[PDB]
Amino acid sequence: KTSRGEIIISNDGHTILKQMAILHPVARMLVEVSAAQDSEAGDGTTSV
Amino acid sequence: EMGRPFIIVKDQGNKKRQHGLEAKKSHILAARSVASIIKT
Amino acid sequence: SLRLPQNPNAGLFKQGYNSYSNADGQIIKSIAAIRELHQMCLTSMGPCGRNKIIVNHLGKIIITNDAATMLRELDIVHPAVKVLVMATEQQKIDMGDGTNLVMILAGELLNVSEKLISMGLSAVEIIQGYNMARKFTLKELDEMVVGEITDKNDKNELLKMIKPVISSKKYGSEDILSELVSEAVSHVLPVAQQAGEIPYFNVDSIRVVKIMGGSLSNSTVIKGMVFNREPEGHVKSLSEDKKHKVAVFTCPLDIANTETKGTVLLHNAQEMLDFSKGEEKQIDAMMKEIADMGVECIVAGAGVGELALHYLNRYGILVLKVPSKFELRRLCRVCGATPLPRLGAPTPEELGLVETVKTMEIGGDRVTVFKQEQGEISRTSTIILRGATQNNLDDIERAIDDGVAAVKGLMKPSGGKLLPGAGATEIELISRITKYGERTPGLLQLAIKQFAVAFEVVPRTLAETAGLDVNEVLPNLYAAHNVTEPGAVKTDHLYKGVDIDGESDEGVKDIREENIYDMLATKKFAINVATEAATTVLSIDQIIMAKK
Amino acid sequence: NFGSQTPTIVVLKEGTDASQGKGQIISNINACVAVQEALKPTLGPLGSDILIVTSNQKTTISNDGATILKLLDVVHPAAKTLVDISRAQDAEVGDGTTSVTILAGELMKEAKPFLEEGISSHLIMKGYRKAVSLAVEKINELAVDITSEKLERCARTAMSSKLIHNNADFFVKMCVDAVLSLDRNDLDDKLIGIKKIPGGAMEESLFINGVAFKKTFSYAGFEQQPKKFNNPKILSLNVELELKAEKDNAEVRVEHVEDYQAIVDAEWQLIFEKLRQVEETGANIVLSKLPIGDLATQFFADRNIFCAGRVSADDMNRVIQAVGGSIQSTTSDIKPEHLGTCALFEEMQIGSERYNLFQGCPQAKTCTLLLRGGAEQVIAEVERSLHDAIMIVKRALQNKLIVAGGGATEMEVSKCLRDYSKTIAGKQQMIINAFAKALEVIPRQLCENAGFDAIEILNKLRLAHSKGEKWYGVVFETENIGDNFAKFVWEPALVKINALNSATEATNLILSVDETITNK
Amino acid sequence: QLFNNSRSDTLFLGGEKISGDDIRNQNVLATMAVANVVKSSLGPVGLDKMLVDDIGDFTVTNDGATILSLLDVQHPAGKILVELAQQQDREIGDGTTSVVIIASELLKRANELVKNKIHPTTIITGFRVALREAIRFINEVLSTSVDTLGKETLINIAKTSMSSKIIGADSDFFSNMVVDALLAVKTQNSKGEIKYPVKAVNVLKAHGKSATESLLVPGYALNCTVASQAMPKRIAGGNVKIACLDLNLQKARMAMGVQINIDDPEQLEQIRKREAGIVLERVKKIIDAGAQVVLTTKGIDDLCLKEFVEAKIMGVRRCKKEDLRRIARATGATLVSSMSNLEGEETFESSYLGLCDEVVQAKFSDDECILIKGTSKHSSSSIILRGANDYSLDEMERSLHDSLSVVKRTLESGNVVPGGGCVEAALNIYLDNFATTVGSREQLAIAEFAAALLIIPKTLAVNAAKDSSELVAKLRSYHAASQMAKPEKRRSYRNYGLDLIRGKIVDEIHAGVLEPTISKVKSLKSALEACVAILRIDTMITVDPE
Ligand SMILES: Nc1ncnc2c1ncn2[C@@H]1O[C@H](COP(=O)(O)OP(=O)(O)O)[C@@H](O)[C@H]1O
Ligand SMILES: Nc1ncnc2c1ncn2[C@@H]1O[C@H](COP(=O)(O)OP(=O)(O)O)[C@@H](O)[C@H]1O
Ligand SMILES: Nc1ncnc2c1ncn2[C@@H]1O[C@H](COP(=O)(O)OP(=O)(O)O)[C@@H](O)[C@H]1O
Ligand SMILES: [Mg+2]
Ligand SMILES: [Mg+2]
Ligand SMILES: [Mg+2]
Repeated sequence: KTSRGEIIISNDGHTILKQMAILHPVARMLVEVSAAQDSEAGDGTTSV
Repeated sequence: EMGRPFIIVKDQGNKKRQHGLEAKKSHILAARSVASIIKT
Repeated sequence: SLRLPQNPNAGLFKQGYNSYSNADGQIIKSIAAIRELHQMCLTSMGPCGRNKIIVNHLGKIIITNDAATMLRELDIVHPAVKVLVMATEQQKIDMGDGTNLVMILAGELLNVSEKLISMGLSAVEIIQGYNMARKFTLKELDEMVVGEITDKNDKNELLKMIKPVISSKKYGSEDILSELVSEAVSHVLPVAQQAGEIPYFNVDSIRVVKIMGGSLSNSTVIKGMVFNREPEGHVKSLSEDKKHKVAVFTCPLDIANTETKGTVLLHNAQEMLDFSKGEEKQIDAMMKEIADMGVECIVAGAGVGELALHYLNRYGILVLKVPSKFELRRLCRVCGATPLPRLGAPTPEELGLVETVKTMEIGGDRVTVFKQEQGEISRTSTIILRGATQNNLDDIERAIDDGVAAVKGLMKPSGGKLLPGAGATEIELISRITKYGERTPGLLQLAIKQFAVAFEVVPRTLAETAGLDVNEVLPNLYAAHNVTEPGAVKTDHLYKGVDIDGESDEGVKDIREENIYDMLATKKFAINVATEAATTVLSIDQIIMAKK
Repeated sequence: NFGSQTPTIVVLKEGTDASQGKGQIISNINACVAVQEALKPTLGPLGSDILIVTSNQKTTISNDGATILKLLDVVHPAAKTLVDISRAQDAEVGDGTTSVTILAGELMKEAKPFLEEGISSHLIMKGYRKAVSLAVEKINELAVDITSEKLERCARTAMSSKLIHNNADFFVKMCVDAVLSLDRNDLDDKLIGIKKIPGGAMEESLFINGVAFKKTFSYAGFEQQPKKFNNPKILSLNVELELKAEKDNAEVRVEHVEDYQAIVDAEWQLIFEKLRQVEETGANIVLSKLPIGDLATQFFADRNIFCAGRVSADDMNRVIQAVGGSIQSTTSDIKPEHLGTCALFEEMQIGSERYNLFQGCPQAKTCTLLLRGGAEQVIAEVERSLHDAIMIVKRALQNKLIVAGGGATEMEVSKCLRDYSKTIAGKQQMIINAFAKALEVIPRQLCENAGFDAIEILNKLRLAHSKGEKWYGVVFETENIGDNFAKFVWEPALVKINALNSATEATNLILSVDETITNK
Repeated sequence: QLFNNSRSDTLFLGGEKISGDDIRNQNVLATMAVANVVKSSLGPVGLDKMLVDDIGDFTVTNDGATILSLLDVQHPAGKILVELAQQQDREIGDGTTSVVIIASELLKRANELVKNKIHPTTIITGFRVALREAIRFINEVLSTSVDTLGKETLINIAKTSMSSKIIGADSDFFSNMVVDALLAVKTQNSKGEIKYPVKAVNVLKAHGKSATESLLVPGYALNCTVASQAMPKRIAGGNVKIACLDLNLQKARMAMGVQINIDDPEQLEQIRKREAGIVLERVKKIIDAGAQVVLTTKGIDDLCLKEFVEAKIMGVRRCKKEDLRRIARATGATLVSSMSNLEGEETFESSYLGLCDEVVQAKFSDDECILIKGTSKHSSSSIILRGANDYSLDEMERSLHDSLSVVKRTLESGNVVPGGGCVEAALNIYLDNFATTVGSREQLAIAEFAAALLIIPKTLAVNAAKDSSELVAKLRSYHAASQMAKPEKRRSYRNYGLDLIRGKIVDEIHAGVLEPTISKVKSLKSALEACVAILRIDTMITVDPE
């Protein structure tokens, strides 16, 4: 559940990481690795 | 809940719980916080 | 226009005081206020009745199915509902039986009175209607009575008495609960057949001590009594026969103290040397005196000193604490001893007789037992009641009080005078009271008619709580009484009643073979006090309250 | 009429709960299922424990229904039925508390769908109360009349689901000797009183034929006394051995000054006369509930006489039964015959605390072991585990009944109930079969904590009861199912009877309730 | 349930974190909490409810479509059942109360399978093989639509949709009304495919006599008031022409660009006249066409009303867009957005006008309605509902609107099946024998799926305040023999259900209750797709608003 009330289901790990509002800065680097994993190949976000 | 105040133990809202894997990580990291004091 | 004058001349009384007249449908509201808690009682009437969690101010909880017990804890605002509380409280104190009948009948008399007041009947005629119905109701209860006990002590007759009483409160299994009471009633009664003496029975004789653990099947009937005490000096199984003696003292077993400034005074060293051993000697003397009489257990009334205890356990005299008045008086009735506050020699005639005093583990704590034998019987026996939940111990204990209260009903009147139960006694009065309305003329006939309609709640309640449809079970039962007494004698249509479990249609297979009956003395005062509950509520046309 | 408002009269107080419904009772069941969920994973040896900290910051670690439920102030009225049966099961038997609570819960869940259908309440209670009568009789047939082979095996199973189960090879050897000291028909629980010792390791414990009590006070002449007596003699006292008021009062008039010296010397004369009577009988060990002054302990310290005080009455009663003496609250009536004796005496350092050891008596009624451990919960868990195991081997001596553990009792009883229900009507049928599969919750969760799949287990139990007549149950070692008689796992039947009776009484109590009133 | 979990222990999230079987239990209680209000509204024995908006306004509603839409729930797991109730109202239009109860029990009964260490992927697979096996069994047990010499079907279909309503007792009178209404408003499209537009009939909120004396209009009824009071109210005679206009007829300015700037003040009055004259030239040619009745979407100024009052023309302002398409479709006219043609000239042709037999304005309890009857080209229909107040008629409006959707489906698809929980009880006997064939772990999933389907006939008996197990046991006995029927009709013990008014098991074909099979198909898939959405969730991440 997002801040604006928009509810969304997501099993892919990349889209899960965007909606998670993580306060720690180093933990937010996993958001962009899944974007690079999503942009290059488009599969295995979770694995990475 | 069904609208009624569903309370079991006294001071329901004050105390918390913790289970699963997150309960274990609180235990091991708490030992590492004390171990860093003793290791040096 | 923006605001009313807000009831002028209202400063005659305080702002918190309020008046409530008969107009504005307020008598209908008082009937509706009764209807709030009356519907709670319907789900609690009969063997399939459901208990109630009535938590209270303290937190102390009681789970129950009795009308008089549950209403004690609830703080009530409406005064007309408090009439039912004190009416049921009167029922519990005097007879100890039929409190739900008082609540459910007097509430329904106010229910059918809702129709009568709405029709236009004056309140004065309503009281005259039920009073004339009451005189005919109490008259016919003596006429349709069948059966009698005629014997104070019998194994099979007590099953007809106790079993229909405790069947309402914590039914469970029938035999294991009924045998505990019928065995204990025979112990305490002074039988004394062929002597012409007056019988006597006390409600406080039979008392139940609650012990956690175990199961209901492991409950036993103790001849004597029990406390959760610990012997001070030593414990003894007392395997020695040739029965011991008992001496009861209400004062503390100790050196004498006066009352006004008991202080030592020693002028010289000669008194200092003898003051310490003087005591030993004196106490020892009194104690030896007590013992040459062959006593081996003394029940103390207050705190016992250590020096007196040293000489008691020397000769193996058991010590028991009873720090209260009633706990000390109940024990004398078992052995039949006469206490004396003096520290001298007990009289031999006053010494009690107890064979054995055992100490065993029942509930994990130390308890002392005083089981007698078949020879030299005693009274004021107890019942060891074992159970898992403390709340269930409370309601089963009050069921024994209701059963013991039912045994009181045999002593005062001439006999038992049992009636048919299971709604048969209520449904029979409907036809008799309905015929009585046809014989009397006047505008009071509708009051007599609605008085009969109010008695339908007992079969309607037992049919609703039994999981059956009341629209089919009730008129099927009317067919047994719509075939009224033909020319043949010994008609057996009076024993027809409702049934909780079993055959369809429901006319029970008699209440006979079933061995369930009701007491006449319960029905007399119940209909009397229930009519008084409806009389005082209907006779008043204005109510005044304060602060709310 | 006296006011323009005319307030409507409420029946109950403001804040007094109103409760009518087909539900209402469902909340009480869900409240019990909530408490039942906390005690759910604590079943069996492969379970877990529960850590609770109350408002006073008192740490506790326990797996017992009782302790856990208690360390919890339950305010819900229907949920305290589980608290009562746990204390009732803990007070009498002392084992399988949890089991009783999980049974209750499942009976309640089955009761829930049935109540979601009109099936009423007296009908559900009649099924369990009629079925539990056959379960008690069936357990009597499952149990054996064993008399051959002359305790050891019953203690290993009672120690399960907690700390000392893995150390059962050492604790069961000495725990069986604890109850053998107790004779028949007495079974005093206070003689098995064991104390706390913060510090040490549990492996270094040992068996003691007597008592070991803390002095709790440092006297002026304590070190002067010898710590080792070859032939000690114990004498229990109750008189207060110090210079003070004699009998609850203090008032002494003296006129002449010459007698003022004599009355003081008389007090010094009688106090040594009180001590000399203790010295003349040869009592080497002196014990008293009341305090002992510095004057007395130094008089005893010169001529090699040990003394101690500041002990409770429960400790004093354990001293008499260990040495076999008696209590004497007067020094003049002391005789040689009432003095207790033992083999030897030695005061040893135990966790920075001194304890007076007695051991080697020919006939000792007492077993008291020192519980040493790291944390205060370790010594507490070793106490509760032994207190639960000692009750089992205690009542095993009262009667010799043995049934198969590992959830084997529930399956054999459930099969006959399915046969008994296959013979009866409709309403009752569904109810008895619902009671049957609800009774199988004990082997259900016992294998879920082990990590095994429940379907393969539960399908193997039902179809294999023909050759597994009665001793058929689960085995955790080989990861298979076989006969429990060869594995030497035993358990008494009294836990099973009281569990079903308490569980049947618990579920039937609130099943006869459809209301909830809460004043204030 | 017991206590709140730790808030982001070494995780560093701004919101809340929860995991394990606790949230799975909260979803079960969440689906059961919203399903309890739907329980008592199921079946003819169910009772209605009322929702208060904290402003005095209230509305009585039985169906769970708009009840759950009004109940603003914040838990997102409950929103799927809220949207499921709205989804089922769009496609099928009936059974919104059943999918919420079926979807909640499938999650409730599957909650026991979660703690058995059965994965949800295996559970839904066992549910899905049970689904397609159930759809084929539903496709086998369906019956034809003839059943006799006469129709004898559409009157019985209305009783199922009309049950559990305030006017369920009057369903015998309204059964003839709904079948006569939808057979009048049929159309033709896709070269032979017949369609039945729902909501095309006009449901008027009238007050008066009773729901029993509700007169069926043989034609469309327009709900609008007359412009002027001096106009003729009743227009008799055959071949009444209907004109449907939408252009702006009141005086309006020239377009945005045009700014009249004048230098010679002599023509300042003339430009004012032609702006007033150019709007009357349009009204002049309509009078030349001879249109007795004219309808306009926009307003009508007083400059135009004088010509209609003089020439005895019925001008009505404040019409809506969706209504005039049905007027032109029924009366045979065509929608005129503007008056023009391919040529440069501007004129009006008589072919644009419709035809009807009679037009009468009627007033009943402050509700003026223009009754247009006798359309020559194509028939139309409207239903004038009558009751206590507007809020009671909203239940009747939803009752009629759901009835049109059910009668729509039985004509589009002739296959039907009996009510009373017949197919719900028949699938249990079919799936129990199939559950043993598959062998491995899916037996419990298929078995518990079948046990959840029995909740529909059980709820009929619970709400009836009668003994439920006896009716379920008797319904179980007859359906148990249906699979073992031993064919050689004498294939009896099928097509039976509960009769709640008498409490017996009788034949639903003779009782006169049916339901289309397509409603059972879409309800089962939409209920299972909602069950798949809730079971697959493991951990929640609620982010607080910034
Ligand atoms: N097993 C039974 N079968 C038929 N009737 C019963 C049965 N048990 C009790 N009853 C009837 O239900 C009534 C309940 O009386 P009640 O007012 O509950 O007694 P109490 O004063 O002990 O509460 C009794 O008068 C009796 O006739
Ligand atoms: N060695 C064992 N092998 C198999 N099962 C056991 C063993 N020991 C105990 N159990 C099982 O564990 C269950 C619970 O016993 P226990 O752990 O002693 O008490 P609690 O009920 O408090 O957990 C019993 O039902 C018993 O069948
Ligand atoms: N007269 C009846 N007899 C038996 N069952 C009925 C009857 N009417 C309706 N039902 C049952 O009620 C269920 C749902 O009814 P429905 O008309 O959808 O209620 P709602 O209009 O509230 O949605 C159907 O599955 C049907 O089996
Ligand atoms: Mg009674
Ligand atoms: Mg245990
Ligand atoms: Mg419908």
